[PDB]
Amino acid sequence: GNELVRRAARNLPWVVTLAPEGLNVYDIVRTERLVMDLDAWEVFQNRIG
Amino acid sequence: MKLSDLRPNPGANKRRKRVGRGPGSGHGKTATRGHKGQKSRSGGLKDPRRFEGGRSTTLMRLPKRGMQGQVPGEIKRPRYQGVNLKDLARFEGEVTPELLVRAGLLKKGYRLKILGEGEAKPLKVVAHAFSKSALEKLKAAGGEPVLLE
Amino acid sequence: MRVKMHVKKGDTVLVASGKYKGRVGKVKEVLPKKYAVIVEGVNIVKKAVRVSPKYPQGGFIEKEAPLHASKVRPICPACGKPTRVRKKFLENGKKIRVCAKCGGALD
Amino acid sequence: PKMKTHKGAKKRVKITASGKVVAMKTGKRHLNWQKSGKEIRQKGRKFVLAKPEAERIKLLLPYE
RNA sequence: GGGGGGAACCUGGGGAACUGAAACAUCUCAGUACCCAGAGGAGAGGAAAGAGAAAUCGACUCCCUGAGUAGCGGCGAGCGA
RNA sequence: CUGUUGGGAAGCAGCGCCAGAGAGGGUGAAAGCCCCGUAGGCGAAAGGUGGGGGGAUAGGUGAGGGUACCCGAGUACCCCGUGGUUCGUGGAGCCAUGGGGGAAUCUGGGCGGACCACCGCCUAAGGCUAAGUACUCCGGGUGACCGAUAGCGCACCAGUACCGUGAGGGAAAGGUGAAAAGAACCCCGGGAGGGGAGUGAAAUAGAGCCUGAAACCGUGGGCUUACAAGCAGUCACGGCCCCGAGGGGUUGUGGCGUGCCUAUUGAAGCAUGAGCCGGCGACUCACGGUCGUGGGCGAGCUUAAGCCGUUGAGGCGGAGGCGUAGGGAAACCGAGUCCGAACAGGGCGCAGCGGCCGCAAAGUCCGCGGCCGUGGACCCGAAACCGGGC
RNA sequence: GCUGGGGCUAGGAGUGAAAAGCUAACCGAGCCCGGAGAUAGCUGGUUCUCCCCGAAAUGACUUUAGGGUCAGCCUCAGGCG
RNA sequence: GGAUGACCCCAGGCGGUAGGGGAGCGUUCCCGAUGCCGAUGAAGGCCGACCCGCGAGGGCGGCUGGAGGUAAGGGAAGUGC
RNA sequence: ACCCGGUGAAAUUGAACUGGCCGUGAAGAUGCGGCCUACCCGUGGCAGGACGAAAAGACCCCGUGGAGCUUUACUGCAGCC
Ligand SMILES: [Mg+2]
Ligand SMILES: [Mg+2]
Ligand SMILES: [Mg+2]
Ligand SMILES: [Mg+2]
Ligand SMILES: [Mg+2]
Ligand SMILES: [Mg+2]
Ligand SMILES: [Mg+2]
Ligand SMILES: [Mg+2]
Ligand SMILES: [Mg+2]
Ligand SMILES: [Mg+2]
Ligand SMILES: [Mg+2]
Ligand SMILES: [Mg+2]
Ligand SMILES: [Mg+2]
Ligand SMILES: [Mg+2]
Ligand SMILES: [Mg+2]
Ligand SMILES: [Mg+2]
Ligand SMILES: [Mg+2]
Ligand SMILES: [Mg+2]
Ligand SMILES: [Mg+2]
Ligand SMILES: [Mg+2]
Ligand SMILES: [Mg+2]
Ligand SMILES: [Mg+2]
Ligand SMILES: [Mg+2]
Ligand SMILES: [Mg+2]
Ligand SMILES: [Mg+2]
Ligand SMILES: [Mg+2]
Ligand SMILES: [Mg+2]
Ligand SMILES: [Mg+2]
Ligand SMILES: [Mg+2]
Ligand SMILES: [Mg+2]
Ligand SMILES: [Mg+2]
Ligand SMILES: [Mg+2]
Ligand SMILES: [Mg+2]
Ligand SMILES: [Mg+2]
Ligand SMILES: [Mg+2]
Ligand SMILES: [Mg+2]
Ligand SMILES: [Mg+2]
Ligand SMILES: [Mg+2]
Ligand SMILES: [Mg+2]
Ligand SMILES: [Mg+2]
Ligand SMILES: [Mg+2]
Ligand SMILES: [Mg+2]
Ligand SMILES: [Mg+2]
Ligand SMILES: [Mg+2]
Ligand SMILES: [Mg+2]
Ligand SMILES: [Mg+2]
Ligand SMILES: [Mg+2]
Ligand SMILES: [Mg+2]
Ligand SMILES: [Mg+2]
Ligand SMILES: [Mg+2]
Ligand SMILES: [Mg+2]
Ligand SMILES: [Mg+2]
Ligand SMILES: [Mg+2]
Ligand SMILES: [Mg+2]
Ligand SMILES: [Mg+2]
Ligand SMILES: [Mg+2]
Ligand SMILES: [Mg+2]
Ligand SMILES: [Mg+2]
Ligand SMILES: [Mg+2]
Ligand SMILES: [Mg+2]
Ligand SMILES: [Mg+2]
Ligand SMILES: [Mg+2]
Ligand SMILES: [Mg+2]
Ligand SMILES: [Mg+2]
Ligand SMILES: [Mg+2]
Ligand SMILES: [Mg+2]
Ligand SMILES: [Mg+2]
Ligand SMILES: [Mg+2]
Ligand SMILES: [Mg+2]
Ligand SMILES: [Mg+2]
Ligand SMILES: [Mg+2]
Ligand SMILES: [Mg+2]
Ligand SMILES: [Mg+2]
Ligand SMILES: [Mg+2]
Ligand SMILES: [Mg+2]
Ligand SMILES: [Mg+2]
Ligand SMILES: [Mg+2]
Ligand SMILES: [Mg+2]
Ligand SMILES: [Mg+2]
Ligand SMILES: [Mg+2]
Ligand SMILES: [Mg+2]
Ligand SMILES: [Mg+2]
Ligand SMILES: [Mg+2]
Ligand SMILES: [Mg+2]
Ligand SMILES: [Mg+2]
Ligand SMILES: [Mg+2]
Ligand SMILES: [Mg+2]
Ligand SMILES: [Mg+2]
Ligand SMILES: [Mg+2]
Ligand SMILES: [Mg+2]
Ligand SMILES: [Mg+2]
Ligand SMILES: [Mg+2]
Ligand SMILES: [Mg+2]
Ligand SMILES: [Mg+2]
Ligand SMILES: [Mg+2]
Ligand SMILES: [Mg+2]
Ligand SMILES: [Mg+2]
Ligand SMILES: [Mg+2]
Ligand SMILES: [Mg+2]
Ligand SMILES: [Mg+2]
Ligand SMILES: [Mg+2]
Ligand SMILES: [Mg+2]
Ligand SMILES: [Mg+2]
Ligand SMILES: [Mg+2]
Ligand SMILES: [Mg+2]
Ligand SMILES: [Mg+2]
Ligand SMILES: [Mg+2]
Ligand SMILES: [Mg+2]
Ligand SMILES: [Mg+2]
Ligand SMILES: [Mg+2]
Ligand SMILES: [Mg+2]
Ligand SMILES: [Mg+2]
Ligand SMILES: [Mg+2]
Ligand SMILES: [Mg+2]
Ligand SMILES: [Mg+2]
Ligand SMILES: [Mg+2]
Ligand SMILES: [Mg+2]
Ligand SMILES: [Mg+2]
Ligand SMILES: [Mg+2]
Ligand SMILES: [Mg+2]
Ligand SMILES: [Mg+2]
Ligand SMILES: [Mg+2]
Ligand SMILES: [Mg+2]
Ligand SMILES: [Mg+2]
Ligand SMILES: [Mg+2]
Ligand SMILES: [Mg+2]
Ligand SMILES: [Mg+2]
Ligand SMILES: [Mg+2]
Ligand SMILES: [Mg+2]
Ligand SMILES: [Mg+2]
Ligand SMILES: [Mg+2]
Ligand SMILES: [Mg+2]
Ligand SMILES: [Mg+2]
Ligand SMILES: [Mg+2]
Ligand SMILES: [Mg+2]
Ligand SMILES: [Mg+2]
Ligand SMILES: [Mg+2]
Ligand SMILES: [Mg+2]
Ligand SMILES: [Mg+2]
Ligand SMILES: [Mg+2]
Ligand SMILES: [Mg+2]
Ligand SMILES: [Mg+2]
Ligand SMILES: [Mg+2]
Ligand SMILES: [Mg+2]
Ligand SMILES: [Mg+2]
Ligand SMILES: [Mg+2]
Ligand SMILES: [Mg+2]
Ligand SMILES: [Mg+2]
Ligand SMILES: [Mg+2]
Ligand SMILES: [Mg+2]
Ligand SMILES: [Mg+2]
Ligand SMILES: [Mg+2]
Ligand SMILES: [Mg+2]
Ligand SMILES: [Mg+2]
Ligand SMILES: [Mg+2]
Ligand SMILES: [Mg+2]
Ligand SMILES: [Mg+2]
Ligand SMILES: [Mg+2]
Ligand SMILES: [Mg+2]
Ligand SMILES: [Mg+2]
Ligand SMILES: [Mg+2]
Ligand SMILES: [Mg+2]
Ligand SMILES: [Mg+2]
Ligand SMILES: [Mg+2]
Ligand SMILES: [Mg+2]
Ligand SMILES: [Mg+2]
Ligand SMILES: [Mg+2]
Ligand SMILES: [Mg+2]
Ligand SMILES: [Mg+2]
Ligand SMILES: [Mg+2]
Ligand SMILES: [Mg+2]
Ligand SMILES: [Mg+2]
Ligand SMILES: [Mg+2]
Ligand SMILES: [Mg+2]
Ligand SMILES: [Mg+2]
Ligand SMILES: [Mg+2]
Ligand SMILES: [Mg+2]
Ligand SMILES: [Mg+2]
Ligand SMILES: [Mg+2]
Ligand SMILES: [Mg+2]
Ligand SMILES: [Mg+2]
Ligand SMILES: [Mg+2]
Ligand SMILES: [Mg+2]
Ligand SMILES: [Mg+2]
Ligand SMILES: [Mg+2]
Ligand SMILES: [Mg+2]
Ligand SMILES: [Mg+2]
Ligand SMILES: [Mg+2]
Ligand SMILES: [Mg+2]
Ligand SMILES: [Mg+2]
Ligand SMILES: [Mg+2]
Ligand SMILES: [Mg+2]
Ligand SMILES: [Mg+2]
Ligand SMILES: [Mg+2]
Ligand SMILES: [Mg+2]
Ligand SMILES: [Mg+2]
Ligand SMILES: [Mg+2]
Ligand SMILES: [Mg+2]
Ligand SMILES: [Mg+2]
Ligand SMILES: [Mg+2]
Ligand SMILES: [Mg+2]
Ligand SMILES: [Mg+2]
Ligand SMILES: [Mg+2]
Ligand SMILES: [Mg+2]
Ligand SMILES: [Mg+2]
Ligand SMILES: [Mg+2]
Ligand SMILES: [Mg+2]
Ligand SMILES: [Mg+2]
Ligand SMILES: [Mg+2]
Ligand SMILES: [Mg+2]
Ligand SMILES: [Mg+2]
Ligand SMILES: [Mg+2]
Ligand SMILES: [Mg+2]
Ligand SMILES: [Mg+2]
Ligand SMILES: [Mg+2]
Ligand SMILES: [Mg+2]
Ligand SMILES: [Mg+2]
Ligand SMILES: [Mg+2]
Ligand SMILES: [Mg+2]
Ligand SMILES: [Mg+2]
Ligand SMILES: [Mg+2]
Ligand SMILES: [Mg+2]
Ligand SMILES: [Mg+2]
Ligand SMILES: [Mg+2]
Ligand SMILES: [Mg+2]
Ligand SMILES: [Mg+2]
Ligand SMILES: [Mg+2]
Ligand SMILES: [Mg+2]
Ligand SMILES: [Mg+2]
Ligand SMILES: [Mg+2]
Ligand SMILES: [Mg+2]
Ligand SMILES: [Mg+2]
Ligand SMILES: [Mg+2]
Ligand SMILES: [Mg+2]
Ligand SMILES: [Mg+2]
Ligand SMILES: [Mg+2]
Ligand SMILES: [Mg+2]
Ligand SMILES: [Mg+2]
Ligand SMILES: [Mg+2]
Ligand SMILES: [Mg+2]
Ligand SMILES: [Mg+2]
Ligand SMILES: [Mg+2]
Ligand SMILES: [Mg+2]
Ligand SMILES: [Mg+2]
Ligand SMILES: [Mg+2]
Ligand SMILES: [Mg+2]
Ligand SMILES: [Mg+2]
Ligand SMILES: [Mg+2]
Ligand SMILES: [Mg+2]
Ligand SMILES: [Mg+2]
Ligand SMILES: [Mg+2]
Ligand SMILES: [Mg+2]
Ligand SMILES: [Mg+2]
Ligand SMILES: [Mg+2]
Ligand SMILES: [Mg+2]
Ligand SMILES: [Mg+2]
Ligand SMILES: [Mg+2]
Ligand SMILES: [Mg+2]
Ligand SMILES: [Mg+2]
Ligand SMILES: [Mg+2]
Ligand SMILES: [Mg+2]
Ligand SMILES: [Mg+2]
Ligand SMILES: [Mg+2]
Ligand SMILES: [Mg+2]
Ligand SMILES: [Mg+2]
Ligand SMILES: [Mg+2]
Ligand SMILES: [Mg+2]
Ligand SMILES: [Mg+2]
Ligand SMILES: [Mg+2]
Ligand SMILES: [Mg+2]
Ligand SMILES: [Mg+2]
Ligand SMILES: [Mg+2]
Ligand SMILES: [Mg+2]
Ligand SMILES: [Mg+2]
Ligand SMILES: [Mg+2]
Ligand SMILES: [Mg+2]
Ligand SMILES: [Mg+2]
Ligand SMILES: [Mg+2]
Ligand SMILES: [Mg+2]
Ligand SMILES: [Mg+2]
Ligand SMILES: [Mg+2]
Ligand SMILES: [Mg+2]
Ligand SMILES: [Mg+2]
Ligand SMILES: [Mg+2]
Ligand SMILES: [Mg+2]
Ligand SMILES: [Mg+2]
Ligand SMILES: [Mg+2]
Ligand SMILES: [Mg+2]
Ligand SMILES: [Mg+2]
Ligand SMILES: [Mg+2]
Ligand SMILES: [Mg+2]
Ligand SMILES: [Mg+2]
Ligand SMILES: [Mg+2]
Ligand SMILES: [Mg+2]
Ligand SMILES: [Mg+2]
Ligand SMILES: [Mg+2]
Ligand SMILES: [Mg+2]
Ligand SMILES: [Mg+2]
Ligand SMILES: [Mg+2]
Ligand SMILES: [Mg+2]
Ligand SMILES: [Mg+2]
Ligand SMILES: [Mg+2]
Ligand SMILES: [Mg+2]
Ligand SMILES: [Mg+2]
Ligand SMILES: [Mg+2]
Ligand SMILES: [Mg+2]
Ligand SMILES: [Mg+2]
Ligand SMILES: [Mg+2]
Ligand SMILES: [Mg+2]
Ligand SMILES: [Mg+2]
Ligand SMILES: [Mg+2]
Ligand SMILES: [Mg+2]
Ligand SMILES: [Mg+2]
Ligand SMILES: [Mg+2]
Ligand SMILES: [Mg+2]
Ligand SMILES: [Mg+2]
Ligand SMILES: [Mg+2]
Ligand SMILES: [Mg+2]
Ligand SMILES: [Mg+2]
Ligand SMILES: [Zn+2]
């Protein structure tokens, strides 16, 4: 959810940027690794419950 | 797991049957329609669920029966849906029409009537109606039927 | 509203690419409708001429052929280096072309 | 667009719990004076339509 | 102040037939196609002599649902709140 | 930035650098950093808009008490003839009104599906009223949209040429090259055209220009053919030619042998269609249904419109729908129910596998597939019917 | 009588010394555009490959008879054995 | 047989129109892809007596061509004359 | 008309390496069988055949196709009473 972090990484060819509210499986399966905020980890836990 | 590993299970996505695309396919030329006649035609054939070649149909030769209604239509009267005793066991304390509506057992806009299939619990049930058998069972397992309107 | 032209008649430019890469020369002319420039001494092609006034001998002449404007880069007259063009608003308010390397003006 | 319910069938026919089709017996609308009590009595009941005809009618009743 | 124009859209005044009913006339197609008048950036509608059964709601328009229900129908084909 | 191959670097190689910018397009081939851009920012003297913020103006406002003055007229209302509505004369109300008759001002009048009572709802015969809705001439953004027979009828000087008296009909036609460097001059020729020279990385890229298939035409070569009977091939063997215990091309002789498609009981058929080639050309989509199937959940399953978010992110939303109970025309009853006088008889109905944990399953949702219904519904084709014009 | 120029009458309508003649080179109902992709139980046509199975031209009814509905006969899936 | 297509063994079936079923080929487009092939030559074209495949087809090599193409695995259709 | 110079169409056309008899064949065969006959290619002519060309038979029947017309067919409407 930190937009400064998202602005800083989003132009790297090997990085896809999301806010946790946008977490979707296609972008998960698209990418080889999954890096998350604890604040986004929290949102993830809330949605799959 | 990678994007290239995503695949449906066998048989989940079947391929369509394509007609009129050559002799090898088993469906060429006539496209499985046979030869000539209605029904082989674009648009062919009257509704096979009814039509019978001009004779009086199986349906229309049977007689009418019952009140069909008349303008201005259906008469407004109270309606009943029945819920059996066995479907009350998930409940504790007191079952209501609103609570039974929430559970997915009773449909909105239906007065409640309790029926006798199943066994009675020590529940305080609030219903518009009770079958005789549903009363006796409830008034015997320590249940508290509450008729109302 | 206009064809953007990063190079002018007749500043000094490097031809950065093509057969004449590395050449330094004066912009003889700028062709906005073609997004081209002509650089003195670069892109010399042999044009055939009929006997006539101006060429009573016939034969051929030499002609500078045009260059696509993106093959060309001004040489900054301050530091003498080829550079991209920046914009800068003067004290009066006018904008001028300056050097991305040092900062000198290119006119 | 969505199928329309055939009202002729809806007024003649009932689909039972297991999906049979039931109709009133035919033949006592009139001309009854010289039919036996057995014939009047037996035609007074419903019956189960033959299977092919039953499936045709059921398709005309998509929202029962 | 009016006149005339404007791709579609809108309202009002008029308003078919092929077709479907495996013929055909009621019915259907359909108040559709089309003609005409007018309006405008929209138009119509609109502040209950309403709904309809809740001792209730609360202008009108528009979407979802109600619902292919209620009913209508040479109780046929179909039509349809 | 450099080196390198190359006509050309953006390729390949070395060493760097920017990124709130690695969307995209160009540049001589394939470029984040060369160009145009992109992210992120900035901008109107004048005209238009301004539904938002502010300010004005118009405008707006009590209680009992008595009085019974007023409360929309050829109207309500009734009858005749009709329209509208789901209502086709139906028990036919309601709303509208062409004809006739024709009130009252609240103690008045209309409605709740003939009618009457009761009980309630509402105030007719004057007008106006944003927003949410529709459309796409216009502008922009975006495509598991087209890519010159496609996509608009028109990528191009197209509603043109041309056709028609007229309404009206209505085409074909895109590409040299990186750059015109578009071939000076000489030669044959009236010219056209060609041969040289020249340009170019390439000139069967030379303008009748990218690629340049096929039918079709021609030139040259190999084999073959003038005693021979044929759906034109095939099987065999031999001869010649070609590439190097094999193969290719050719065919003299011998054996066998009734084109394709369509329609038919039956066709080589003297029955249909096709001159030949290239290109276009016919079972689809929406919504419902019905079976099957791949998964999710399971007495439950599932949302719709919208709302928020995003800018190829997804979530919210439970209204509603299907299922959980049936039988009966219905009142109604209910694991039953209906017919019946019945405790009769009958119709239609009612009842998981393994050790509380697990698997499975009613059902339901989505995906897929077969087929059905509605639509023009596999494509092409009438003779005709109707409307408005010419 | 023939003829120039200027005019009027047209689609279920004109005009016709009458042939259903003529109304812009086919008139027992003009043309154009539209409804419109009318409808056609008729005729044609329907495009890659391989593998397994494999019919029918009968019965009943049908304003039906060269068209249909059901049955018969083919095929596939699950079940029975 | 080995053990759930791991391949082998032996056995039997395998004419086919309407038609049912099954398995595949190829065309356009999307994900895969800020990737990968590509001027040491993309697509398309013209040959081939070679390789794989039952076949539809796929390879490979020579010539032309001169800037595009696009895998394993999946998705969608204006998909084969 | 024919010959030479100039210019140069057409309908049609599955492909053709396209003979006779007597048979056979979907019943009238250049194309099947058996025999007979026949070197290759044209030009001027004739019309017996190619069930020759042209035109999806007008006759005829069939279609629950169409249209014109008629009447004491049906049902309407104008008009008139
Ligand atoms: Mg990125
Ligand atoms: Mg990025
Ligand atoms: Mg990536
Ligand atoms: Mg991304
Ligand atoms: Mg992004
Ligand atoms: Mg982001
Ligand atoms: Mg994002
Ligand atoms: Mg991965
Ligand atoms: Mg599919
Ligand atoms: Mg299909
Ligand atoms: Mg299949
Ligand atoms: Mg095929
Ligand atoms: Mg084939
Ligand atoms: Mg078949
Ligand atoms: Mg077929
Ligand atoms: Mg065929
Ligand atoms: Mg057919
Ligand atoms: Mg079939
Ligand atoms: Mg099928
Ligand atoms: Mg058929
Ligand atoms: Mg079929
Ligand atoms: Mg057929
Ligand atoms: Mg047949
Ligand atoms: Mg048949
Ligand atoms: Mg056919
Ligand atoms: Mg038939
Ligand atoms: Mg037929
Ligand atoms: Mg058939
Ligand atoms: Mg059919
Ligand atoms: Mg059938
Ligand atoms: Mg139909
Ligand atoms: Mg039809
Ligand atoms: Mg009959
Ligand atoms: Mg009812
Ligand atoms: Mg600038
Ligand atoms: Mg240099
Ligand atoms: Mg120059
Ligand atoms: Mg810059
Ligand atoms: Mg200035
Ligand atoms: Mg200046
Ligand atoms: Mg200076
Ligand atoms: Mg409808
Ligand atoms: Mg009925
Ligand atoms: Mg009934
Ligand atoms: Mg009767
Ligand atoms: Mg009776
Ligand atoms: Mg009698
Ligand atoms: Mg008797
Ligand atoms: Mg008796
Ligand atoms: Mg009796
Ligand atoms: Mg009897
Ligand atoms: Mg009785
Ligand atoms: Mg069956
Ligand atoms: Mg159904
Ligand atoms: Mg059904
Ligand atoms: Mg329902
Ligand atoms: Mg006017
Ligand atoms: Mg106006
Ligand atoms: Mg309108
Ligand atoms: Mg109107
Ligand atoms: Mg209107
Ligand atoms: Mg009329
Ligand atoms: Mg009609
Ligand atoms: Mg009609
Ligand atoms: Mg229709
Ligand atoms: Mg009809
Ligand atoms: Mg019909
Ligand atoms: Mg008829
Ligand atoms: Mg009709
Ligand atoms: Mg009608
Ligand atoms: Mg219609
Ligand atoms: Mg109507
Ligand atoms: Mg319209
Ligand atoms: Mg608006
Ligand atoms: Mg408005
Ligand atoms: Mg008011
Ligand atoms: Mg309302
Ligand atoms: Mg109130
Ligand atoms: Mg009120
Ligand atoms: Mg309100
Ligand atoms: Mg409902
Ligand atoms: Mg009706
Ligand atoms: Mg109807
Ligand atoms: Mg109606
Ligand atoms: Mg209607
Ligand atoms: Mg309404
Ligand atoms: Mg070099
Ligand atoms: Mg370089
Ligand atoms: Mg490099
Ligand atoms: Mg970006
Ligand atoms: Mg883009
Ligand atoms: Mg780019
Ligand atoms: Mg690259
Ligand atoms: Mg690029
Ligand atoms: Mg690329
Ligand atoms: Mg770039
Ligand atoms: Mg880029
Ligand atoms: Mg911006
Ligand atoms: Mg900007
Ligand atoms: Mg701005
Ligand atoms: Mg304000
Ligand atoms: Mg107020
Ligand atoms: Mg006041
Ligand atoms: Mg007051
Ligand atoms: Mg008074
Ligand atoms: Mg009043
Ligand atoms: Mg008034
Ligand atoms: Mg009156
Ligand atoms: Mg009244
Ligand atoms: Mg009367
Ligand atoms: Mg009336
Ligand atoms: Mg109505
Ligand atoms: Mg009425
Ligand atoms: Mg009516
Ligand atoms: Mg009524
Ligand atoms: Mg009234
Ligand atoms: Mg009146
Ligand atoms: Mg009152
Ligand atoms: Mg009163
Ligand atoms: Mg009233
Ligand atoms: Mg009343
Ligand atoms: Mg009321
Ligand atoms: Mg009442
Ligand atoms: Mg009211
Ligand atoms: Mg009022
Ligand atoms: Mg208004
Ligand atoms: Mg509005
Ligand atoms: Mg636009
Ligand atoms: Mg645009
Ligand atoms: Mg394309
Ligand atoms: Mg073209
Ligand atoms: Mg075009
Ligand atoms: Mg082309
Ligand atoms: Mg195309
Ligand atoms: Mg255009
Ligand atoms: Mg346009
Ligand atoms: Mg065109
Ligand atoms: Mg032109
Ligand atoms: Mg003309
Ligand atoms: Mg003409
Ligand atoms: Mg003209
Ligand atoms: Mg025309
Ligand atoms: Mg064109
Ligand atoms: Mg070309
Ligand atoms: Mg070019
Ligand atoms: Mg180049
Ligand atoms: Mg000269
Ligand atoms: Mg000369
Ligand atoms: Mg000379
Ligand atoms: Mg000379
Ligand atoms: Mg001369
Ligand atoms: Mg010359
Ligand atoms: Mg020459
Ligand atoms: Mg020359
Ligand atoms: Mg050279
Ligand atoms: Mg040359
Ligand atoms: Mg070439
Ligand atoms: Mg070339
Ligand atoms: Mg090129
Ligand atoms: Mg060429
Ligand atoms: Mg050529
Ligand atoms: Mg050639
Ligand atoms: Mg050629
Ligand atoms: Mg030649
Ligand atoms: Mg030769
Ligand atoms: Mg030779
Ligand atoms: Mg001899
Ligand atoms: Mg010889
Ligand atoms: Mg011979
Ligand atoms: Mg010989
Ligand atoms: Mg052959
Ligand atoms: Mg032979
Ligand atoms: Mg031999
Ligand atoms: Mg040999
Ligand atoms: Mg040989
Ligand atoms: Mg010889
Ligand atoms: Mg032989
Ligand atoms: Mg033969
Ligand atoms: Mg064939
Ligand atoms: Mg035939
Ligand atoms: Mg025949
Ligand atoms: Mg047959
Ligand atoms: Mg013949
Ligand atoms: Mg023949
Ligand atoms: Mg014939
Ligand atoms: Mg033939
Ligand atoms: Mg025939
Ligand atoms: Mg044919
Ligand atoms: Mg032809
Ligand atoms: Mg031709
Ligand atoms: Mg040919
Ligand atoms: Mg062809
Ligand atoms: Mg289909
Ligand atoms: Mg479709
Ligand atoms: Mg689809
Ligand atoms: Mg569906
Ligand atoms: Mg469905
Ligand atoms: Mg389905
Ligand atoms: Mg399903
Ligand atoms: Mg689930
Ligand atoms: Mg489960
Ligand atoms: Mg019932
Ligand atoms: Mg009783
Ligand atoms: Mg009993
Ligand atoms: Mg019983
Ligand atoms: Mg029983
Ligand atoms: Mg399931
Ligand atoms: Mg079906
Ligand atoms: Mg349709
Ligand atoms: Mg149509
Ligand atoms: Mg059709
Ligand atoms: Mg269909
Ligand atoms: Mg008619
Ligand atoms: Mg008529
Ligand atoms: Mg007529
Ligand atoms: Mg007219
Ligand atoms: Mg006129
Ligand atoms: Mg005269
Ligand atoms: Mg005169
Ligand atoms: Mg005259
Ligand atoms: Mg005159
Ligand atoms: Mg006159
Ligand atoms: Mg006239
Ligand atoms: Mg007419
Ligand atoms: Mg007319
Ligand atoms: Mg006369
Ligand atoms: Mg004309
Ligand atoms: Mg004419
Ligand atoms: Mg004439
Ligand atoms: Mg005539
Ligand atoms: Mg007529
Ligand atoms: Mg007529
Ligand atoms: Mg006519
Ligand atoms: Mg005429
Ligand atoms: Mg005309
Ligand atoms: Mg029109
Ligand atoms: Mg129209
Ligand atoms: Mg229509
Ligand atoms: Mg048509
Ligand atoms: Mg018809
Ligand atoms: Mg027909
Ligand atoms: Mg045809
Ligand atoms: Mg065919
Ligand atoms: Mg099988
Ligand atoms: Mg078999
Ligand atoms: Mg028969
Ligand atoms: Mg049989
Ligand atoms: Mg039979
Ligand atoms: Mg018949
Ligand atoms: Mg007969
Ligand atoms: Mg008949
Ligand atoms: Mg047949
Ligand atoms: Mg027929
Ligand atoms: Mg059948
Ligand atoms: Mg059997
Ligand atoms: Mg079966
Ligand atoms: Mg089995
Ligand atoms: Mg068995
Ligand atoms: Mg074997
Ligand atoms: Mg066997
Ligand atoms: Mg075997
Ligand atoms: Mg077989
Ligand atoms: Mg099949
Ligand atoms: Mg695409
Ligand atoms: Mg990509
Ligand atoms: Mg590479
Ligand atoms: Mg290279
Ligand atoms: Mg391609
Ligand atoms: Mg190729
Ligand atoms: Mg094979
Ligand atoms: Mg190949
Ligand atoms: Mg090579
Ligand atoms: Mg190639
Ligand atoms: Mg390129
Ligand atoms: Mg691809
Ligand atoms: Mg793949
Ligand atoms: Mg197609
Ligand atoms: Mg396919
Ligand atoms: Mg094909
Ligand atoms: Mg001579
Ligand atoms: Mg001559
Ligand atoms: Mg000559
Ligand atoms: Mg000439
Ligand atoms: Mg010709
Ligand atoms: Mg041949
Ligand atoms: Mg031949
Ligand atoms: Mg011969
Ligand atoms: Mg011959
Ligand atoms: Mg001969
Ligand atoms: Mg015979
Ligand atoms: Mg013979
Ligand atoms: Mg012969
Ligand atoms: Mg032969
Ligand atoms: Mg033979
Ligand atoms: Mg023979
Ligand atoms: Mg012979
Ligand atoms: Mg012979
Ligand atoms: Mg002889
Ligand atoms: Mg001659
Ligand atoms: Mg001759
Ligand atoms: Mg001759
Ligand atoms: Mg002859
Ligand atoms: Mg003759
Ligand atoms: Mg002859
Ligand atoms: Mg013949
Ligand atoms: Mg003859
Ligand atoms: Mg013939
Ligand atoms: Mg012929
Ligand atoms: Mg003729
Ligand atoms: Mg025809
Ligand atoms: Mg015929
Ligand atoms: Mg004819
Ligand atoms: Mg006749
Ligand atoms: Mg006949
Ligand atoms: Mg006839
Ligand atoms: Mg009939
Ligand atoms: Mg018939
Ligand atoms: Mg008829
Ligand atoms: Mg008629
Ligand atoms: Zn500088």
